[PDB]
Amino acid sequence: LHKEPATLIKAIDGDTVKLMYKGQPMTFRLLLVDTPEFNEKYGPEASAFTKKMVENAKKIEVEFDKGQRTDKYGRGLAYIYADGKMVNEALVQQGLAKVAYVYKGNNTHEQLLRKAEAQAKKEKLNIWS
Ligand SMILES: Cc1cn([C@H]2C[C@H](OP(=O)(O)O)[C@@H](COP(=O)(O)O)O2)c(=O)[nH]c1=O
Ligand SMILES: [Ca+2]
Repeated sequence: LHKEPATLIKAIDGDTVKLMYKGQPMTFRLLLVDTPEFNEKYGPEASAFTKKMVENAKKIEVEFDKGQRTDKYGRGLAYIYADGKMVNEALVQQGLAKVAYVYKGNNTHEQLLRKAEAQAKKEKLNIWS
């Protein structure tokens, strides 16, 4: 897998963000994770967490996996990095997302994310509290 550049257009919620990629606006859904909706418990905290992380980054990157790059709603499916740090992983470490939506062929960073989730659960952070 390889990282590619992108620029923030707008934060949307915990696990979706609008980015400019190859010069085009696109909504990105984070691979392998699930944040609560904004109207659900820990949803506002998830949206805040992602928003802060993407807005403060000097460098946003996109990393596609080996399978489909777009979901059925036209959202790109990627791992997103903020100054070298994976937002998908950071959310899970904080107990602000669960590992979810693990489909075959787009699951390269599954076991990395599971390990973060196990550490979040041990700490009884946020979603695990
Ligand atoms: C994360 C992800 C979600 N999706 C689809 C499955 C879910 O379908 P349904 O909408 O039919 O429930 C939906 C969950 O996304 P959200 O958690 O943003 O709603 O997005 C994919 O198809 N591939 C993925 O990798
Ligand atoms: Ca969600």
